[PDB]
Amino acid sequence: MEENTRQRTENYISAKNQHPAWILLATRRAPLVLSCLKTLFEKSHD
Amino acid sequence: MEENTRQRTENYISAKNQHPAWILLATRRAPLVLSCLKTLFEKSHD
Amino acid sequence: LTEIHQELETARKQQQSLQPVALSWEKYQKQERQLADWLEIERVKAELHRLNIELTKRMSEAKRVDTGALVEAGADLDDIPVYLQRLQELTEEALPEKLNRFLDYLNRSSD
Amino acid sequence: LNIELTKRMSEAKRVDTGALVEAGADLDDIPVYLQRLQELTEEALPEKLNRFLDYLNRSSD
Amino acid sequence: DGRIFATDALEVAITFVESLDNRFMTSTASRLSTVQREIENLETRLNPNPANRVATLRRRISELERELQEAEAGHIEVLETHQAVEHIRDVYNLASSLRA
Amino acid sequence: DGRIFATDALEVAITFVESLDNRFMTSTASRLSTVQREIENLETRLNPNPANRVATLRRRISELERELQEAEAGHIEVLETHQAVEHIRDVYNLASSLRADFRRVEDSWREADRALRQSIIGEQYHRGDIVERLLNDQDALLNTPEGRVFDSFQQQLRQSSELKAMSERLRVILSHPSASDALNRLQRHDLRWLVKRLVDE
Repeated sequence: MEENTRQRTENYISAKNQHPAWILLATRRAPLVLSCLKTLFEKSHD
Repeated sequence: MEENTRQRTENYISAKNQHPAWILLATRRAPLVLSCLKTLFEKSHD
Repeated sequence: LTEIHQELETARKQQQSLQPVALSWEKYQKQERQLADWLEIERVKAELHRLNIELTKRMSEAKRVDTGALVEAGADLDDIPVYLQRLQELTEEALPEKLNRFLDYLNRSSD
Repeated sequence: LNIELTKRMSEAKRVDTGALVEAGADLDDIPVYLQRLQELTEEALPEKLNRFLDYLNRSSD
Repeated sequence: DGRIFATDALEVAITFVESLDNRFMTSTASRLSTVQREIENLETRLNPNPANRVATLRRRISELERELQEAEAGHIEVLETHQAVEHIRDVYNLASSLRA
Repeated sequence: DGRIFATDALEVAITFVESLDNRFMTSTASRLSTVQREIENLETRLNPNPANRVATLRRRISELERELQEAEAGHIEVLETHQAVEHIRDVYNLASSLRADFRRVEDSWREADRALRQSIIGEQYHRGDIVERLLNDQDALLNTPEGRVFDSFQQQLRQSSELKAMSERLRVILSHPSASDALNRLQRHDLRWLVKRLVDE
């Protein structure tokens, strides 16, 4: 059954186009934003 | 000390431009390759 | 990047120097075990003399290019273990890490 | 003592620029080094220091 | 409130980036003993039979008493340098997982 | 060989995508007891004092003894419908991590082969650092970082009794009615044959 291999590709594409994490990673400015956010949230969580 | 905040941004950029994992994710055809590779290696590991 | 490359080059030179010491130490161990099993002898003692001469020359060469860790030890047979350890500690972790670091920064300044 | 000698011999080869490059580091090589030392203590050092002082006086003055 | 709060997506991305570089191993000698013991206790505390639990705790007491009998004679086994390092790393990973 | 093999980089990427969708719990009541329990033995197995291993050990029997006396009276505590589900999920997550770094070990040996050849090629007295490694019959690829952790992992895995111990307990756990509620067919099947695949891997 190839449904698990076609539906799964569909889910991967949907996640890539929709999930904030994958979108942020694929963006060409990802390292800067990620570093800034990580530094900001390392110290405070309120 | 900002070195941990200036050096770290360097590591992320280097990771983004060098690590195969991040490179593959950022590529605009990531879902297709990952889906095929995941399906291929799901069944056999030899 | 040049600083990192100098670090890697020094590590490579240190490992290259160390390896002959390990080889000569293994040969010395073989000869010493042969002599101990024997216990004619004068030839074995002369072979041990030559092997110790080579050992100490290699030790001096290794101390030559060293920039630290081997500074505590000396160019004597009783200091063989520490040198050996260093070799392992290089082939494991100093050389690879350094190398990786270099191959990273090289691509940081160029691409 | 033999070990000691060889080690010092190595140290010599550390600093020589070709004075005894061809020679080895074995006791058979002891005379060679010795000769060099005497030369360094007979003509090399004196005449070369004299040249240095002559240059430092003709120049810089 | 004029303040930015992280979401689970940001935490996932940060986790991926952090695991990008050198990360602690989970396919280790430790975390295998850990899974052994966790499955052990789950099996003991999931059974509805009283008698099976009786047997399980009695066996555990027997082994524990044997171990202490061994200990009294001075038979205490330090794990190792490398083994201790691996156990510390595994414990650190397991604990750090708690705030995910 | 004409075949493509996965690397840790691919495995890392696949892990991120799989965790992208709904992923199992880790900040749970379970896995908090587990960290409680993991810290327990570590200090008991880390203290160099003989007496402390005597002291900390006896009490466990005392606590262990008391519970059974309760058990004999019929005081057996079923966990819950929901609590069992969480424990099953936590157990699945912990076990699944056992195969996480199998790929990483292979990468190290590949690199060690890379570095070893470079030293042989890049060293000007090849005769020396060739015989010293050829006459020997040791590993010659002793990557003591991940690669010796694998050696330790192999020793524990090869031990009999315990491995068959899990396999029976797993199927017992997968047989529980709440297990189907916790996991799904894929996850249940993967967990059931877990020990088999670990040996194959």
